[PDB]
Amino acid sequence: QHATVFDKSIIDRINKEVPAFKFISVSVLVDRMKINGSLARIAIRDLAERGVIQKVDQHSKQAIYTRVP
Amino acid sequence: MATSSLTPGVSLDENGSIKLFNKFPFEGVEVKDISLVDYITIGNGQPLPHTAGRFQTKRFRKARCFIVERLTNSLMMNGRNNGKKLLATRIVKHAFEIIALLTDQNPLQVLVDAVAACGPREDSTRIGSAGTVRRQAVDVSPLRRVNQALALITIGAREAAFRNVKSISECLAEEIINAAKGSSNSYAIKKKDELERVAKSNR
Amino acid sequence: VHRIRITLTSRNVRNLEKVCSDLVNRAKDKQLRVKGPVRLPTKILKITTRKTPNGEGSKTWETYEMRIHKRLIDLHSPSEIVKQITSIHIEPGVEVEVTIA
Amino acid sequence: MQSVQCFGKKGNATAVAHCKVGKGLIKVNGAPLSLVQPEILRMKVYEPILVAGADKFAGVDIRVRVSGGGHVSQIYAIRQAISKAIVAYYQKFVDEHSKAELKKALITYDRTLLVADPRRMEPKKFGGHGARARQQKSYR
Amino acid sequence: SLVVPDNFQHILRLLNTNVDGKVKVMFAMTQIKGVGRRYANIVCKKADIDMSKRAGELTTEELERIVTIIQNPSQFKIPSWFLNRQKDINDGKSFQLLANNVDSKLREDLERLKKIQTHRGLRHALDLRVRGQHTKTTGRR
Amino acid sequence: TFAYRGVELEQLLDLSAEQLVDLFHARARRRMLRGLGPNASRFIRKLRKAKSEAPLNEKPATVKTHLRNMIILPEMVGSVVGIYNGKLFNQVEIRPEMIGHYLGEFSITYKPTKHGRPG
Amino acid sequence: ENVWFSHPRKYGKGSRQCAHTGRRLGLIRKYGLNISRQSFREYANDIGFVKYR
RNA sequence: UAACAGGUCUGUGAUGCCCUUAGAUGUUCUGGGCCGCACGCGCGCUACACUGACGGAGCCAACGAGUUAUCCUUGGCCGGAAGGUCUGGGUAAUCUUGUUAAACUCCGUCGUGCUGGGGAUAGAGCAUUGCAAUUAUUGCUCUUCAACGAGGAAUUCCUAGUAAGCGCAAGUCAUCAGCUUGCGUUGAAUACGUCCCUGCCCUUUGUACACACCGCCC
Ligand SMILES: [Zn+2]
Repeated sequence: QHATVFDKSIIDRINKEVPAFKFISVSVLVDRMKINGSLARIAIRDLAERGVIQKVDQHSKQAIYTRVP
Repeated sequence: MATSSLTPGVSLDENGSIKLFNKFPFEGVEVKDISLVDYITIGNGQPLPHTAGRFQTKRFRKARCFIVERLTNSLMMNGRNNGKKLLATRIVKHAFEIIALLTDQNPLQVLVDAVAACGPREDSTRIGSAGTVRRQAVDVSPLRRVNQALALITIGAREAAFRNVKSISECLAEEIINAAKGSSNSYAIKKKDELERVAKSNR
Repeated sequence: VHRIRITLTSRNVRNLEKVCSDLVNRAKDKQLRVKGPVRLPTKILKITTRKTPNGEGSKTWETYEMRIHKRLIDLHSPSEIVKQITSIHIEPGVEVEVTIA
Repeated sequence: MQSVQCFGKKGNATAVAHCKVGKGLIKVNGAPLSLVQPEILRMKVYEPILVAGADKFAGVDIRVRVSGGGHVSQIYAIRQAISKAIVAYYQKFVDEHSKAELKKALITYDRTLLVADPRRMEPKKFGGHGARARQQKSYR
Repeated sequence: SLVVPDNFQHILRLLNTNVDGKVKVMFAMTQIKGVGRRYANIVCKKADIDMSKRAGELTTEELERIVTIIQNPSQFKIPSWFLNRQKDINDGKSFQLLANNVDSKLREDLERLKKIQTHRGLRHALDLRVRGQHTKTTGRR
Repeated sequence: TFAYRGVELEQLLDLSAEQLVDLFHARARRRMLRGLGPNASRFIRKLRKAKSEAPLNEKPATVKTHLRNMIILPEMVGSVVGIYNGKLFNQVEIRPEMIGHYLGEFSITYKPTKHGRPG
Repeated sequence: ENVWFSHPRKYGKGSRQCAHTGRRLGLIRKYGLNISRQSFREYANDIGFVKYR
């Protein structure tokens, strides 16, 4: 099972854990943490306007993102 | 130079770079594992894996087919998807770019090394005709080696991604990278070892 | 002012061609804007039926074909020449019809 | 004047072109070559353009209409139509040796661009839905 | 995009049924008997509540207004052609089906069709299909 | 006082025809919308004879016919009719509770179920 | 002049048939043929249905 | 070429023979039916999920059919596209029709759990076709919305636009395709071998078989 309680920890964790890896998508974040799917793409969309992640090629199922360098 | 049409410079730069792959170089990749030359068209550069041509008219016409195209053809399994080449091409493209993102070397080189390492060397055919119905150790041809490697990789990817969150492209990429090197975590390599050990046992 | 359109529908290729040749030759004997033959797409009717009178036997289906060929001809002939050529163009197996207006 | 015409087919698909002298303006049914109905089937249309470059195409204006067939049939038809239109233009209006080198270069790197592709589906025979596939026999 | 430190109060009893706490509202409302998919979507849209938030962050006012709208659909400009029951046998009006009432409506319809002793009634008593289906090969075990 | 739509039985006995045809299932109301006793008007009149002849009993003197494909109606209800299920004129005892359904939906023509299982 | 003897019809069976047939099973009304399959097989060549293929 | 003791005397005013013919094994009108089930066997269909489902949007084919009283359909308008409205195109590669299909693709959700994959199954109203739809023609608005979580032993088809998957046209029709015949799209692996299992042809050989090994015989 995957937790979905917004206990103020997930948002801070993902914001400080994005630089750990380069490829960010629903398939890898499920392995990374117990994410139920909604926050999986909501967090990525909310971090898109920030300069942390750079887009490469977006698709309906998934979108490709890379780190700052 | 440009015309009224947009004509993006990516295509022009690709033509200047001796028509490399979609996002990977073509000049500088060759089969390094011995005993599998003259049967994989690594040098035949094609912008897309798909090629609607004749691949079964001759006895050995299959040897000149693109290795990526043959793998897309192997991925055509599961008659639910028998005939959906666009899905297979997208999955292969996503797997290849994920491999490039993971490791810097050419994903085609990863692919060639994976199929070469997976390809069985010693098999065991059945004598039949009742009696002791035993089996004898027999070697196999390079073309059948590629066929076994392609089938084992595809069936392993389907089994791994049959029921899981991970995508088919990701599972295929994981299988290819795990088969290109020796890590003992590849289902295709396990079947390779199993076929070898049973062949030596009945030899 | 008075354009005569005649039909050249039939199934026998030889006899429809002979009728068409006869009227074209007459249209060239007397100049009437020398409009030549016009060919229309073949209307072929395909029907598939069985061969066995009963239900016993293998699944065998027979397909029959029925095709007809149409041609149209436009002429500027007067009434007397039109009635004359129709009188001489009496042939078996050829159906003709003239539309005035 | 300097203009030719040609066509291209891949079975139940047709694409007839009309070459002309110009300074580009290359389009495929209103939309340019860049914008087509599919996205993963773009390099197939781009196959003969990159081999000879765009400098040779800077002196030609061609708009090709496509009608019939599936998506893969249409993209093969349009790329065949533009390729044959270009070689027809360069056969009739520049040196024969230049045409020989262009045709040979296209032949060496040819995804059946120039040569016709006689691919057809065999007629369905009675006894089963498919031409060769048949209903299973209960054998008992 | 939304406030993370929000309020959560697990599940609550509703119409003698349990609505899931940490579950998307579309999924949670299907747990209520008599609710489908388009019905759940339209009643929530007419209730005017944010779709992104799940059922675990709702408040008392929003919960009460949503259920009251469901209790009285036709009064809140909900079209009557969608309603499952129109021109009820007993009520004579397009009454809305619920969860607790359908827990006894099925047996009420069974007694309605059995007391008057139809051919459909004996089919229901004998546990056979009522429509003109076939059971020579199918309808077994 | 309640047969199909909560309207009282006495009211149905002389209600408006349009209202009666409008308070039914679409199938059961299109049935009377497009067909109102084809050649069965004589059957309706014959039942009126039975009602006049024997009003003392809940079921008047038995009257036979050979048609049931119409639903029951309040002005014809409350009688016993002989309907040929194939070898027997079944007594049907029409009741006003189920106004709006045919007679075959309530009677038996073929052997329904249970495999028979004789002894 | 006969009542309840021959019921008039306008649709369904009892409305169309052949001159010497009308079994209503294995009969085609295509192109207004209104003939049985066996009769069509017997006289296919005369009408013009020739097995070209 | 001959072989089946094969099917059709319920296609056939094609027919020999047996039987019946008035209380007709003759014609005909109504109701029940061929579809009625505690099961065994078939040919096809549905999903067993992210390769899917839902939702928007760009759009790419062929073969075929249709009114002389009475079929194929366009256009403005009303609607719960299920219908009906009026002028109307069509006796026809001139009108449906250019049968702008499906599959596919751009984007968002369902996140992996027999759940929004799958609609077995039960109920209430909305219309056309048909003396009229119970034993719900057919679809429609819905709700209840289950088994099944790639299926053992056996068995069937298949060598290139082949299987597989998808859709469309016609047949039967007053209405009803899950069937059949054709078309087109997407589109593979596997062999260019053998008589080893399973059969067919030829030659030699043996025979106590010849309705011919499902034989003869103690
Ligand atoms: Zn017949």
